[PDB]
Amino acid sequence: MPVKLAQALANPLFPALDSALRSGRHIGLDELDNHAFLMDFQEYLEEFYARYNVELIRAPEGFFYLRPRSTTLIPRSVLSELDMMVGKILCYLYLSPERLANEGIFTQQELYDELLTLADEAKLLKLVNNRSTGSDVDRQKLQEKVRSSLNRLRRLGMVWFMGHDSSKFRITESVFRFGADVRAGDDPREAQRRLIRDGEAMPI
Amino acid sequence: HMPVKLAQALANPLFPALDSALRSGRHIGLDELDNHAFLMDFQEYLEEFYARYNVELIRAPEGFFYLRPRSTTLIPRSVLSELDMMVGKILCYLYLSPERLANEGIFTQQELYDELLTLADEAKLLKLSDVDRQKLQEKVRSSLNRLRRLGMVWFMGHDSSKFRITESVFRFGADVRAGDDPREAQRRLIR
Amino acid sequence: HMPVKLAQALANPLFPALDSALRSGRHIGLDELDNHAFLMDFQEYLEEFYARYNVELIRAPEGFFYLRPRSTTLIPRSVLSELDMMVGKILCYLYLSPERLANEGIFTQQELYDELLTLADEAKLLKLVNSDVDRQKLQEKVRSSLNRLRRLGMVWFMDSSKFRITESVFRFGADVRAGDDPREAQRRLIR
Amino acid sequence: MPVKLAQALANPLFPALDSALRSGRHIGLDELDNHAFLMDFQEYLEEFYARYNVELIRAPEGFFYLRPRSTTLIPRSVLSELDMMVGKILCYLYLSPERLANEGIFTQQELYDELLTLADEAKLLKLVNNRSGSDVDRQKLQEKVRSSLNRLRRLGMVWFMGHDSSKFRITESVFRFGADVRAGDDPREAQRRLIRDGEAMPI
Amino acid sequence: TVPELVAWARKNDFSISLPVDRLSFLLAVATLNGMSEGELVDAFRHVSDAFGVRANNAINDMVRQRLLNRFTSEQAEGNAIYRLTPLGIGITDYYIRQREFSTLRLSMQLSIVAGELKRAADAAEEGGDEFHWHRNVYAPLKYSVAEIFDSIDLTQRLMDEQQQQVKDDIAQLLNKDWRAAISSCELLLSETSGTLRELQDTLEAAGDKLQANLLRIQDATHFVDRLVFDLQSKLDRIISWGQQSIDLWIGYDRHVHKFIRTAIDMDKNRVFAQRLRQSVQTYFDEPWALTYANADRLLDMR
Amino acid sequence: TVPELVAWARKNDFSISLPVDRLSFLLAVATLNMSEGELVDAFRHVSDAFTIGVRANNAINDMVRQRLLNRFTSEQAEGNAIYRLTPLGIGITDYYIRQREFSTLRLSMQLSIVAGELKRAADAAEEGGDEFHWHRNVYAPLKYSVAEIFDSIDLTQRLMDEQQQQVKDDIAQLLNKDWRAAISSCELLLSETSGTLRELQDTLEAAGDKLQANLLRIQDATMTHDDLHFVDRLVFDLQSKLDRIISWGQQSIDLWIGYDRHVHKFIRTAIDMDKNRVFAQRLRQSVQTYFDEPWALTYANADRLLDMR
Repeated sequence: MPVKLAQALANPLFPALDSALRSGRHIGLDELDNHAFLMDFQEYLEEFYARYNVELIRAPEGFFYLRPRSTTLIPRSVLSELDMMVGKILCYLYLSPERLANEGIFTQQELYDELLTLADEAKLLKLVNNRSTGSDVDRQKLQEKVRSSLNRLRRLGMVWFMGHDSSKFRITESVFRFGADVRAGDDPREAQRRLIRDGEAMPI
Repeated sequence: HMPVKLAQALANPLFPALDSALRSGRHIGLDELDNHAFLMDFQEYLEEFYARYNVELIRAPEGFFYLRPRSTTLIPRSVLSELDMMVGKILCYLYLSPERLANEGIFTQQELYDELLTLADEAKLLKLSDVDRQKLQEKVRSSLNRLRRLGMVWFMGHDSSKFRITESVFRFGADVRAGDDPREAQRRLIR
Repeated sequence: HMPVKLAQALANPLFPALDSALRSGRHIGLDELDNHAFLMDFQEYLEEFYARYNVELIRAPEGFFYLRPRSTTLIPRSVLSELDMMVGKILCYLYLSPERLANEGIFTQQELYDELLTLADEAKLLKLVNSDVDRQKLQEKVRSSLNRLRRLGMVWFMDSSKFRITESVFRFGADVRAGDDPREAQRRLIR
Repeated sequence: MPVKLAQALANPLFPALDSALRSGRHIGLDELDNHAFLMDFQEYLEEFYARYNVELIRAPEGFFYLRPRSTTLIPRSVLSELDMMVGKILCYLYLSPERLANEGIFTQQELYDELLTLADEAKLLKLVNNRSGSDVDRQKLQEKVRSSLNRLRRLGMVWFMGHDSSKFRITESVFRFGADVRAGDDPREAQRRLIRDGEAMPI
Repeated sequence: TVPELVAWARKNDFSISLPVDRLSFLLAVATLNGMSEGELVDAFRHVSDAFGVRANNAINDMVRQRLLNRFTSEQAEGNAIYRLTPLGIGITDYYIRQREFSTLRLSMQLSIVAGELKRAADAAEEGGDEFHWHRNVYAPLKYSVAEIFDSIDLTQRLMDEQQQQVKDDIAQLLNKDWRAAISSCELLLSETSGTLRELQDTLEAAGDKLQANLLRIQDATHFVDRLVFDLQSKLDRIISWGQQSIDLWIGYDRHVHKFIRTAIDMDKNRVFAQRLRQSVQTYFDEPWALTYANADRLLDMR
Repeated sequence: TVPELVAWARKNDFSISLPVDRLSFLLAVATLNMSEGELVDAFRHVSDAFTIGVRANNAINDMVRQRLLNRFTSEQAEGNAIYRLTPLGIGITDYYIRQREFSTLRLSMQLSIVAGELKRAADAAEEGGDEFHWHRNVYAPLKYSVAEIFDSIDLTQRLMDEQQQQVKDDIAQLLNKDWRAAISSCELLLSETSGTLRELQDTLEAAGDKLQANLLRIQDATMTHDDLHFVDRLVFDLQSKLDRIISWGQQSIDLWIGYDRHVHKFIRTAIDMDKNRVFAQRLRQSVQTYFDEPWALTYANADRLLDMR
């Protein structure tokens, strides 16, 4: 085993970061200790993980994540379409001037609003309840679900909450991943067939 | 700095795979040889490696390894249902019965269920009707799987019909008084 | 100051009811004797008196008196309807005719009407009311012109069916050209 | 003829004032020159009008007016119930604190409001049209109150302000609308006495 | 221009909607000012109670109506803070503030102004680069003198509020104690007449001095003259409505004495008033009409 | 007291209702500003720029109940009345009309004027005297000059605040138009208002202590006499006002440095990486279009460690 790899496995950071990483946490500039760690020990940390049949990736926007592979030792999971909307949007907010008054902090509401704006309120409902029209109770499940998927996308390291409550939060470069299908200027179908091959995504 | 024998363990082929399973709660018992021997060969350093995740790599008296999460555990934790644990304790009762030496290790889903309805009370079992009785067998049937991913058991051939019990099942084992029948104590622990 | 005879006038027993009637637009004829003569007597004075109220006391050539309001009159002023004046103009044409010297002073509402449809245009006549229903309105409207005129000293009723015409009616008389037959001039004023 | 009377017939006010009086204008504190005139010669002008069978009256509240006798040379007329109401209310507002803020000046609206308050809106309309809550009828009632208000301006009740009819004062003269009441008494007895003295008439 | 402003006003939708709730709340807020988002919510709590989704409704629309300025602050409780805007300040002020008028106040103001305007006139003449022209001549006019002038226009417009008060006080005093309140109301009257007198004596006192130094500047001066003019106009408009108000107040004085003399001195028990009204409804039970001399007008020709 | 005032409010039904219309009307009335006729000519130009007589007397009347508008009845006048604005009409009108007062020269002149008024007040506070000496020499220039000038500086701040919020909004829409284009501009608006917000706070702290110190000599002089409770309450309140001012004035700076920092960060992340703004637009297209062909991201997710009980 190479010196530098071992020296990497020894840093006090490793066990916890490693745990995160294997639970699908994306790692943004927002954790300096960690991100820095990965910056330092990358080339070796890469191998270390490869042994588990998973790639250690640094997205072009600088963040790191584990991208399980065809053969993977560490089980792989996928996000729900709802989470994906929640995310894509999250990336939009990350890229809007809305933020600039907001000083980086958004709300449960701001999200939810921009969401029903840009999405299809109707099908977006058809996820929650398979057939329901204009319902009200069903417009709460859309909110609760949308909270859930925002919570989950926190585990994942997309988004940091603020304070003791769940009401206000903020956004990591990590969300740019929701934009993979489009990042490369391309027919979204092509680029999707591409990401499906490379382990970035799965069809539904 | 890191040990040379730890470094040496980590680069073993078995390791990554095993790391995953231990960390999944699996118990490595004798029935998995390459693994189990590999563990004995490294206990000294591995036991140190897993304690940086604040989890202890523990080896039973009957000689099977497992990772017991501390309160401060840096590894994600989870827990088995009141059912999963009734099932496990029962699997230990089987492992201790003569029925296993006759059957030469092999049991059927049924025998599990039957032993279940006996040593415990049928009330709280269902509490967790004829549809309610099928649910039970579907959730015990699910218990066997949770417990097989944990190395408490192995499925025989093309199906889940018949299954073998590992020695790791001793984890669900009652407190034996040193010179007593592991049966009595073990059905008392089932009550 | 005010002059002796003036005071003497205002103290005359007649003065009040006459003052009232002058100021009412009445013309004091010879048919009111006590009054007429009262008036002749004090004319020099009452003339100025009424000048204070901005009105001229006037005696027509034919020798009757009336109050003629200046523009600046301090005395409320009203005006006669076009139909009042028509009726007055005709009571003059009648006062002149031979018919009067025969009837021995007296005319009927009737003749007053007939000579109105005759010596004037029926058109504007009925036009002013609004037809058999408008003709009666015309008749009744003349009757009530007659009335405004009696109050003015132009007529005396004899019952309102029959009446006498005064000399005061020469107010409604045309411009006499110095010995033209008044008839011609008068139906010219009417036309 | 009395020296003083002659003195007042020869004053530069007399004629105008006389026509006014003879027309029913009640003469208040509001016209200084006039009122001071009627004050100075009051005794005599009393007699001069006497001659026409009419009394020159000074109500206790200070104003003057001509009251036709039973026999008057000067003909006499009588207000309509509507003119009466509108008057009574002219008085009310003369006596209200509502006046103190207005600085002496009211408006057509105000009067109309107060009037529908106190009056019976239902019979007050019966005046306008024999039987009617109609909306046209509610304008007619307004046009009428306007009219009655004009009249009562001629009568000396009210001064109109400026070039328009909207804004107007009120005058002591208005007390006259309350005589039935002003001496505390049965209304019925006081009416019967007001008819006697030729203050009023029955309707 | 003149009609165009309105068209600027319907373009941005500037609307002050202040029912008794939103205003009482604004008033609590300006009571606590003498802050952050939670604070605002606690406030709104005390508001709703005195009578949470309605709290955020309120706050939101209070910022849409630009009564309120808001900043994102992290450390702060709720991640937001709230200050009243110059607008919120004005509205809140008028109510929450004791505006207590004194002549002393007016004189005090006048002094400062005679000083700044003297400095500005003397300096105005002695000639300069455009520092000696902007700093010493113009700035004291635009910033100091005009400003205090609008302080004097404010002070006056407050005095007005006092008059209107004096009028209501006299109205309800009379309405309750009737003949009693007289001495009191004669007092309120005499007094506010005196008060208006001194205000005027003082204004005229310093009126022509300020006008004449303003003039020395006018001569010795474009944007600086267009200033001097408008300051002249504001000093004239001021002295003007300043005498006008005396006259109009006598127009109250006189007339209120006429209400005493007329409406009170002649019904003391205010019985006549009641009776009069009872009679107004009871009228149509037994109807009667007044009579008048109605002469015959003098009929005429045409 | 605190609930009780609220009880004072609903008692007088103080309500200010000024939808876009009444407001535009008040602003016009303020643009010409008189009398009642003029007021109604005005209400004509206003009703028209959008039943005139009645809605005009209605407007006028709820103008005088809400104490937006004082009134005096003048018969000599067209309409038979005249209408001034109450301090309230004024404040509201002022806000939307008055130009910005941002001039450091103005604040300089104001602080000079307070320096004098305060200094004198102090000399005269410590030179003793009758009641008159104090109401005229100490108390007035405190209550009448100094505290009012303080409220004026307080206004200059709370206006400055609204200017910030404007610059924030400008920067927002400028990046929303020209993206990587609008950078130079948003870096001017950002470093310009960090300059202004510096000078206005240098001045306040500069003349900050001098003022306080003199405020103190006075407080000091109050100490010997027991009749002066009014000069005490005032000098305290006055000191407070000056503190509240310098505090918040130091604080608006720290908040604006927050803003500025985080806008440089936006530039570094959101724009420096997507220079033609393309990525974003395409993001949108992909957000509405998503359900036509869905796909989901993948993430490493390990099997949790099962423990017992």
